[PDB]
Amino acid sequence: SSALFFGNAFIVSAIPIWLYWRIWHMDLIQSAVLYSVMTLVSTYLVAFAYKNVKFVLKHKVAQKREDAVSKEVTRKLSEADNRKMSRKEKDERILWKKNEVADYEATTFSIFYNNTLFLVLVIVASFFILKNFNPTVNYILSISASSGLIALLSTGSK
Amino acid sequence: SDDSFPPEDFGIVSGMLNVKWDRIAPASNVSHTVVLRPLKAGYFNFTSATVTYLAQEDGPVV
Repeated sequence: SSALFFGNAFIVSAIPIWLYWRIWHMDLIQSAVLYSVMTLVSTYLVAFAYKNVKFVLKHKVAQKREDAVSKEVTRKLSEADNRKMSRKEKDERILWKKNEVADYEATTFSIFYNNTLFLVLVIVASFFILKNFNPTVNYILSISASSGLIALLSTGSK
Repeated sequence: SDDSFPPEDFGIVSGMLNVKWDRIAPASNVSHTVVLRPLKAGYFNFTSATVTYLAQEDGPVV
């Protein structure tokens, strides 16, 4: 799970580089290091944001899965095995599997929410703020601001 | 004459275009379809296109 989270964070932080790869194509032999370092720092910040958001939303997700918990209760109990089962282990196993699926769905939702928020302000920034500043500096600052806001929306400790 | 053209984003067909025609006739013209061949995607500027006339009546460049 840690490895897949690592890879997902890196790929979602690198896909902006994927769309910025051939769109301008300025000195790749020298801009590759800049792209790598920005991707790494964005990956770290977005991973911190993902951890914070999943931790804060797990409280709601606990009761969000209650209907599915009861649905699995129905099947785990509607059997002659449940007539002479442990009568408690069933609850433990269904809680474990529902927690696992809840964590998976919550992480997916958070990752894609941050990804969707990533490509909202960057386009308008590159379209407008280039009037007075260098386009490359504008793209760099837009990416930095997007990463910072993605990190800050997690905790929100204003 | 293609004096004021962006060399980085647009390339001229016949190098530095310097076309002399000296003809006023419905028969034909040498070339008025300048094919600027771009190299890569980006921001392109339509700077200008130099069109001068060495009027045989006077002689100095217009």
